[PDB]
Amino acid sequence: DFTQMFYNQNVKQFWLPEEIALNGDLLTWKYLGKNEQDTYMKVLAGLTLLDTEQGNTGMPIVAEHVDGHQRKAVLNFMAMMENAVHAKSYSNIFMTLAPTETINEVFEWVKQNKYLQKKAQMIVGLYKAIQKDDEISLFKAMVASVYLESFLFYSGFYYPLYFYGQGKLMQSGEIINLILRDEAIHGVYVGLLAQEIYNKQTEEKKAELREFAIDLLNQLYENELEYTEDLYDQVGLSHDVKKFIRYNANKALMNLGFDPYFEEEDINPIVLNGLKATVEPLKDDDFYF
Amino acid sequence: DFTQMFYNQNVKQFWLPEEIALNGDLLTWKYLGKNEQDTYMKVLAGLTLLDTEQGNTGMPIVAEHVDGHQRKAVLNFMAMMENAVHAKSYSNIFMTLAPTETINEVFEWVKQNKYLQKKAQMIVGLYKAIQKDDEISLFKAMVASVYLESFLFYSGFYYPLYFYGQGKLMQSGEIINLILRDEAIHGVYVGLLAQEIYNKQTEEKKAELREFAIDLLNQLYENELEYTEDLYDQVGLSHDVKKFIRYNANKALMNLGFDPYFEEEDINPIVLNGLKATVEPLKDDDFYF
Amino acid sequence: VPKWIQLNNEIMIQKDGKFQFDKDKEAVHSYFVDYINQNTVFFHNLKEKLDYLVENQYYEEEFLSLYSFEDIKEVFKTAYAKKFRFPSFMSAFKFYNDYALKTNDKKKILERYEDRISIVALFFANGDTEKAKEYVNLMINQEYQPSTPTFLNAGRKRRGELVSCFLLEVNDSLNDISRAIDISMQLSKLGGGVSLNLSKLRAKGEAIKDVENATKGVVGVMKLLDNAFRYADQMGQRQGSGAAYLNIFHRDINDFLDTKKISADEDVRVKTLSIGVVIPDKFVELAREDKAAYVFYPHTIYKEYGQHMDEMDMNEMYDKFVDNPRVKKEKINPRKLLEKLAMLRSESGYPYIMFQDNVNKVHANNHISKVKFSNLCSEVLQASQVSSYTDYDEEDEIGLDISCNLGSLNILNVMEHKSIEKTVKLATDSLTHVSETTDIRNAPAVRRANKAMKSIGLGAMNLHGYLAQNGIAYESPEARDFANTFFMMVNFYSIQRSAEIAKEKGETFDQYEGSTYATGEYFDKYVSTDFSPKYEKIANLFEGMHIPTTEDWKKLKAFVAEHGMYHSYRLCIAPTGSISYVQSSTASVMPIMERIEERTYGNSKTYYPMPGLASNNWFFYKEAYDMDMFKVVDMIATIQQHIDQGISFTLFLKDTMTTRDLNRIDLYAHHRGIKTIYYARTK
Amino acid sequence: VPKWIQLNNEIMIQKDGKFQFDKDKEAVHSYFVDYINQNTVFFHNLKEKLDYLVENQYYEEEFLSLYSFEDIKEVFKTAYAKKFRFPSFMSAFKFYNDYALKTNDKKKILERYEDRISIVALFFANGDTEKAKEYVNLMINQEYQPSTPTFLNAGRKRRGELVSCFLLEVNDSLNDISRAIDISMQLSKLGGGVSLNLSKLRAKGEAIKDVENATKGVVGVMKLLDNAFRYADQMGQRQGSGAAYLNIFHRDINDFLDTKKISADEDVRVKTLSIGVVIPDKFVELAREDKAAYVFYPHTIYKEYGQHMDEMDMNEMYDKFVDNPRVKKEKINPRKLLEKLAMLRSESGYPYIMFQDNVNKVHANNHISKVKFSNLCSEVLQASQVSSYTDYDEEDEIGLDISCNLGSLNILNVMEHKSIEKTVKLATDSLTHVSETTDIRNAPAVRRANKAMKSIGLGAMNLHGYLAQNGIAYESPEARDFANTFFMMVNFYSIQRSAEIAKEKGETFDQYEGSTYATGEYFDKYVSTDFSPKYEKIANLFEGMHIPTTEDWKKLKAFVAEHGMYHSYRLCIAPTGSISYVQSSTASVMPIMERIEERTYGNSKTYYPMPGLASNNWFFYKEAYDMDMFKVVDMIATIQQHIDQGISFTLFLKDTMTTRDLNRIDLYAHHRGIKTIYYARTK
Ligand SMILES: Nc1ncnc2c1ncn2[C@@H]1O[C@H](COP(=O)(O)OP(=O)(O)OP(=O)(O)O)[C@@H](O)[C@H]1O
Ligand SMILES: Nc1ncnc2c1ncn2[C@@H]1O[C@H](COP(=O)(O)OP(=O)(O)OP(=O)(O)O)[C@@H](O)[C@H]1O
Ligand SMILES: Cc1cn([C@H]2C[C@H](O)[C@@H](COP(=O)(O)OP(=O)(O)OP(=O)(O)O)O2)c(=O)[nH]c1=O
Ligand SMILES: [Mg+2]
Ligand SMILES: [Mg+2]
Ligand SMILES: [Mn+2]
Ligand SMILES: [Mn+2]
Ligand SMILES: [Mn+2]
Ligand SMILES: [Mn+2]
Repeated sequence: DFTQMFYNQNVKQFWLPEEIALNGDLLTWKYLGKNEQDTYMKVLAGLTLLDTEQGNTGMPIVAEHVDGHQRKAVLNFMAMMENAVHAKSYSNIFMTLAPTETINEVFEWVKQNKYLQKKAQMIVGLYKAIQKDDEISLFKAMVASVYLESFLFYSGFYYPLYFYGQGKLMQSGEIINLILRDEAIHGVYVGLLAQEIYNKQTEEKKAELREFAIDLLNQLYENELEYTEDLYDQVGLSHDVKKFIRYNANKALMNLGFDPYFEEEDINPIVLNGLKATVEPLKDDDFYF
Repeated sequence: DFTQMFYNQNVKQFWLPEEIALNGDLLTWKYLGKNEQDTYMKVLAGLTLLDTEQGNTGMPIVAEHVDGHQRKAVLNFMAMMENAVHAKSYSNIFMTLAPTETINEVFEWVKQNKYLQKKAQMIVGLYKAIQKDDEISLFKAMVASVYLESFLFYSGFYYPLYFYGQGKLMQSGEIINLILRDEAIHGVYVGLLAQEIYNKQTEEKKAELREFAIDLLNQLYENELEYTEDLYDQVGLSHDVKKFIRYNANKALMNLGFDPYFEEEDINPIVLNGLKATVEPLKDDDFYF
Repeated sequence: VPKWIQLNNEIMIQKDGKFQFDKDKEAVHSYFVDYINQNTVFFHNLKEKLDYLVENQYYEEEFLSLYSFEDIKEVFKTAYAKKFRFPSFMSAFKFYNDYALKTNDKKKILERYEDRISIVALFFANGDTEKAKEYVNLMINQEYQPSTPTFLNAGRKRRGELVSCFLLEVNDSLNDISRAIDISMQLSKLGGGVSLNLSKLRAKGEAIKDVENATKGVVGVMKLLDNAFRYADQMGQRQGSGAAYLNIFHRDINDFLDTKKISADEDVRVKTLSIGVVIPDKFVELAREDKAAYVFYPHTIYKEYGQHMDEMDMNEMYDKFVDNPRVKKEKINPRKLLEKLAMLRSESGYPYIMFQDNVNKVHANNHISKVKFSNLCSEVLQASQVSSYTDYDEEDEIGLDISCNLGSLNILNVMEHKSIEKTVKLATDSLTHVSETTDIRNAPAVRRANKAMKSIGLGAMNLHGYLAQNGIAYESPEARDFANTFFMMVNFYSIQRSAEIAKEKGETFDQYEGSTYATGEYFDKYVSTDFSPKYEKIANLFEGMHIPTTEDWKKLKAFVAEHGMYHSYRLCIAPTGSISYVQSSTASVMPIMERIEERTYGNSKTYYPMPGLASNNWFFYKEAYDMDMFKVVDMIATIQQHIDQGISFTLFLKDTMTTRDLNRIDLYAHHRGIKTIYYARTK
Repeated sequence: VPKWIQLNNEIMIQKDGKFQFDKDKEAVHSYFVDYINQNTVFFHNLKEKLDYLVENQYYEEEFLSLYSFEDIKEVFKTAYAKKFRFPSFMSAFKFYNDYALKTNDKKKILERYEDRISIVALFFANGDTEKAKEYVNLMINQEYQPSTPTFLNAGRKRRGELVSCFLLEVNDSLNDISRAIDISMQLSKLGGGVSLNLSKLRAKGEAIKDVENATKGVVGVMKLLDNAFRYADQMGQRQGSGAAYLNIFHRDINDFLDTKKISADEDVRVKTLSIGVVIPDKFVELAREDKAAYVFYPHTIYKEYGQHMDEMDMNEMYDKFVDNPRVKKEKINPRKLLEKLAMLRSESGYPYIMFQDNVNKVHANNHISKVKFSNLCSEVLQASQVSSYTDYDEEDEIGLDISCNLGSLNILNVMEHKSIEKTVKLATDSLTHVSETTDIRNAPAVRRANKAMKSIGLGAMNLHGYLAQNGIAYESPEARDFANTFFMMVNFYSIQRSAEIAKEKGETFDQYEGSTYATGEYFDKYVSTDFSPKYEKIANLFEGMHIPTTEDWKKLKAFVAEHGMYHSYRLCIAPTGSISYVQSSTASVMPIMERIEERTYGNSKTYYPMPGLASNNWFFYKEAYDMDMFKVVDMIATIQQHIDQGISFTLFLKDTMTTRDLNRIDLYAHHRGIKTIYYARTK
């Protein structure tokens, strides 16, 4: 009942980072403190890693196991967006704002950062555990994918949105909003596929799947807290970002058909402001008048 | 040396089925004989069936085994074009020209056809034989992929190009020309990835891979001749189609860095109408002797 | 944003649900109160102005020296006594941006409208002060408008030629091809649009000195011509414009057409070379009967018969060519070729279509030559003889290359002044003067044909404007009745003026005795059919003007028999691109494309309503795309029956209609006697 | 695969670790006993053969009519008495595929090697049976080889022109540009390579009659010439080859060079027109001193001084150009321009480099004109006067456009026969005959220069073959000593033959009196310096031949002063690409590119070993890429000191070396007196 409308929405949202000129951010970037620039680079690098794996691994593997040519076409399109559009856009931003050495250093930093490695290990592990014709392993990977789309990106998205909302780094911010617009529909779509599998189960099995989903969310959440503190303490925003990730965790649960898990909190209003011609043959009667 | 350049060329060639209005083809379609309509339907179904294998298996399997983030992104983009753009385009052409019952029957016929099946299963067999961390099996699959993209499609493309060059079925011919333009670049790109593997091999292993490629080409070519007579004798075109197959076989070989196998031949004009040294500064005292 | 531009953009702002058309008038005032008067160079007297313009190499001394200063001052005073005011902002803007004389630094205005008109009148009169005043009254009443070359360059020392339509015949030789390239470059240097006939050139795969498969065909010649036209681009001011015409029975016709396909390669496509196709009646008959046609190799026909393929009548020669084994030919489907023409016209508006037999069944000078091709605007249709340009230190055989003289009557202004006769005769005299004063030293056949044929093109414009301001729909039978009567009177007075000039000078055009004017055949339909208006409204429109009857046409026929005719050709309806703005007129006899047109100049937007557009005549100003193309064809044929040359006839198509509709319009144009089809503009 | 193909491929199959060179000989036998003798057309006697070739429009009957049939029979018998055998398969293959006369359908062979040589000799002798026999003995011994046009086309009815290269001067005008395009097409139709000097054309952004920034520069003319050469491509057999030469001080020099950049846009890139750069000593001096140079606008210089920029000495007028405010110029970095030249030559082998001062410091005809550009092979260096092609109906001022006839001495065969004098004199006579019978009716300046200058080009081939077959390293000082002595002998006997022809005809070349030949300056270095071999081995090589001394040169100088010289230019060393195969000779005086070359013909592959290659002389046949380019420059300068025109000097570079190495080689060539540099071929 939904794939065709998601197909149409995904293809109509198609974009490339080159559509957005980035040289306009040069001055507002220059004006940020060293702490702010550091957090910003690292935040986008963490996002780049997530999209790299979502494009290389997550979306293609889910596409492989989901039945139906139209469902596969949507998932293939989403996969392309992840690595050919989203992951690449971050390099466009980096290449504009930062010198090569700072770019090299931040990519080295992703490799050695323990929270980023842990979250990649956990998410990719679940993708690679999918067994052919085994719907339960597929469900588990789809939960992981929804958590990546609708929860994990948001510790990263906070900062570009926070600046956009203050009228700073607005070209980079425009790119990020386009990425976010895509991930929102990706999270909903994968959520609907996960619910399909969940709804086939016995009540006992469903109870176990909810346990899996909640245990996984809590494990990812605890790691994300440490990641958030590590990045945002130097810019004074860790508590604010934490509220934002809890907000989005609830959205991820809802995408999976589950009740919200965290209590509602006031999000920084700045971040909320951050959001040929047709051819006929000639008849013999066309030669007479 | 080449992936970013191909990335650029691929994304700038992006298109959607909806861009070409198909209904005006009915004007010309109604004036074709039964044999012409039959051949066109059968050719179209042949292309559709082969392209589906490439979208569901060929491109995604190569993307899975190739190392490199940028290569995986380009390959993902190509897989997207197969599944999201090409497949919808073929379906659109069919739905415009034939009623539902006729489409189902043509696909039943072509699905049972000996020559279409022989080539489809030969290609799919090589994709299924790729082994993790074995570059030889990957190379063999890449050869199969290049043969599909740059050679096997062309016994089929001939007919729409033949009409397109005569002013008939111009809307669907425009679509086919866009598809063909994508398959050409797909073939060239996968060809470069195969040459990379080939160049890492010993001289004995190279000779062995050359023998594999020529042997495979021979098997496919002999089946193409039979496929060609089966479809095109009823419309009197087989001689010229055979010249077009050999010409495209030579292009496929050149994509794989191999010499042409067949002598140069001229192609049907209607179908044709359808179709750094190191810079070192002068240091002075180089002007004195 | 300047004040006049705001006042012009205020037109689209609707008050009481109506466009503020009158605001445009205010804009003009602003455009003159804020800009034109501030940047216009003023002198203490006209003597100082003329001395400054002559000394600073703005004007020519020769044409001003023919008058005393008192006569020049009287002509200027006559021009300024009208107190002419541009009714729309775009008229004044186009004149003062395109035609008004500016200083070398292009920051000051040396010429007003009255100054330019007076200078052009003094150039026209060639020493006659009364004739100069008559020309000034003609142009300041805006009854007649000299073409952009004549209007812009008359009386100016730093100028191009006054003729910008040139037709060249290219003979089948390397010497002739190189000479054609050279002449095209020289004429583009002069600022003229050059049309070349490539039908005599042998096709691809023909023999050169009895070696087979050697010729590159007409496509290589088109590449050479395209490079020549790109190189010669009016000293880097305008893009070099050229046209190539090929007969549809030439074998290269597909490759010719393939030069305009988007899918064509870089070594096939020509970008600055317009293409036109000449379609004899034989091709239309073959397509109609669905018989497969043959495209012939021109050199084999020339070897077999001693004449070029385009030099003989294909209607009587096609069967002999097909049955001749020594004539090489290729099988084609004429209906497929027609569909290809329609598809190409849908994609790019090319090629121009010339219906050879439609042109030549009413051509008065078939004895000199049959009309084999048209110009860059597809309205010049004249006899041409190919030239034999031999090797060096060898005498060339100079033929006739067409170059007609353009000038347009403003139908609204002419008819409201009840001065069809006077305007036509004065325009004919001015065109004769400009043709006589044209001397091109690098185009021998063009110069020879200008001296011999003395051919001029007198066009008309503001037909749709006049009809809409008089409550007449362009597609109505009343509009066609008016066009019939008006253009029959134009033809009558043009023939009368040509015969009067022949009697005065004692000379006719070369080979006039063989023309249908001399034999009286041309006047047949005029001495038997009465062209008086059949509708009372049109007759009331023509009130106050004598409409020539059959007896008047018989008297004119006798006068032409006794005295001859000075001009081989007199009337041709050019597109009239930018002069229609200055004259506040609709372009040519074409229907208007838009009621209000939006243009972008610099970084500013501007709005030009069609002349006389208001709420009352909004419906009568129907857009061309909304019109039935069959009725537009009917009107153009009605006009064409009184025009000796062709009419620039652009088709106006919607994106919904297919190539079948385009082919149907083309075939109805062929059936109705349309000589040329210019463009297929898709909305 | 053919039997001879297998035998030729058997060379590379090593036996006992050595190449099977003798197998090559077997191949030729097979190639004759299986293909040539079966595909040849035999007649009952020579009379039937000559009659069949005459009536079937294979041979011109005029040159054969000057001899009685007995004399022609005697000439053919003299040709066949030598029993000439091709020592390699590729020699016979190249002759019978490129030069032997075949039937109209090219299914049979009508001309043997002896038949072709006899026909060429009979054409050369012009009715002299003894002279025809002398030419037969000269060519069958392979001492002298007429150029590919002369050898292939002599005495043929369907022939082209016997002149290989043509050099055109293009004046700065549209008429001159169009005439240059026409003449280029005409000469490419005749089969000759055309070189055009574009240094007189004004640069981009110059004024065409007071309207500024109007010219397209030399790039637009380059595009026009490229399209002209594409169109005129020898009837589609050989791609039309053209050369454009521009002075390095032209403002367009960068854009010129940008025509050959691999990243150039299609509107700038030119692909069928070779480019050459003329570098005066001033540019090298500026680059050496690292002082920023100035490129100039030619039209401003012409307006200020009345002469073209390339018409006068830049070494003395550069400072005046720079200090003149009325001359327009642009700042450039001469070292950056040199690096751009080196990079372009590394990427594509272009431009040709012409060191203007090196050419003109020893140029004998500076009074007529300085050498401002070279030919398509960058070895013709002659005085040229630009032509003033005026408007139609106006007389044109015809200048001098360079054109010379090529002919190469086979050094190995000439020295083996100890016949430097006889071969040089007979070759000079043959080239004089080729010049005399050349009459081009579409290139007036070329015709006038051929009639007046009487310039010929006598080249040499098999220098490296002779040196390697005699155990002399090409880079050794002994090889340079041999080249010095041999080419001094060639120059001496060429001057002697030119003076003897002038004496026997009573006429010299036009403006000879102002030349250095008339004043005796040319002989200065020959009357003070002895060019006898300094090494005993070279002297032994020259045994049996009278090496001219300073006394012989003084006598020759007196003889020239008394009688004059018939030829303005006599010696030019062409590349001699494909005719070197037939003569079993290494190409020109260049070192061999490879010892055994693998060439693909049809679907087969063939291996051609260098002539005389064997085990004992394997390392004497050193490949050019492995050689020091400085010592090759030394050899070419040693030869050039005795050659009045230039030498086609190809640089042979390794991929490892940088553009700095290429620039160093170019600067050493300029320092050593190298006139022109042909190609930068990278391995
Ligand atoms: N619509 C217009 N078309 C042409 N020229 C105009 C126009 N409006 C103003 N001008 C120019 O500006 C001048 C001022 O005209 P304005 O409307 O102020 O009154 P006027 O009585 O015509 O003035 P003047 O004393 O200049 O004749 C005119 O003489 C004319 O040169
Ligand atoms: N290398 C070659 N070059 C030129 N012609 C050759 C060559 N080899 C063979 N031929 C031609 O083919 C013929 C074959 O004869 P071949 O050379 O085998 O010796 P033959 O029959 O003893 O006679 P002869 O050598 O005296 O001509 C030769 O007479 C000659 O015309
Ligand atoms: C006509 C024309 C000339 N040129 C350039 C090329 C010629 O070398 C140069 C000279 O053209 P000319 O033919 O000499 O033009 P001209 O004689 O009318 O102008 P002038 O009196 O200044 O000589 O102008 C163009 O670049 N494009 C053109 O369209
Ligand atoms: Mg001819
Ligand atoms: Mg000039
Ligand atoms: Mn993403
Ligand atoms: Mn996503
Ligand atoms: Mn596809
Ligand atoms: Mn593909």
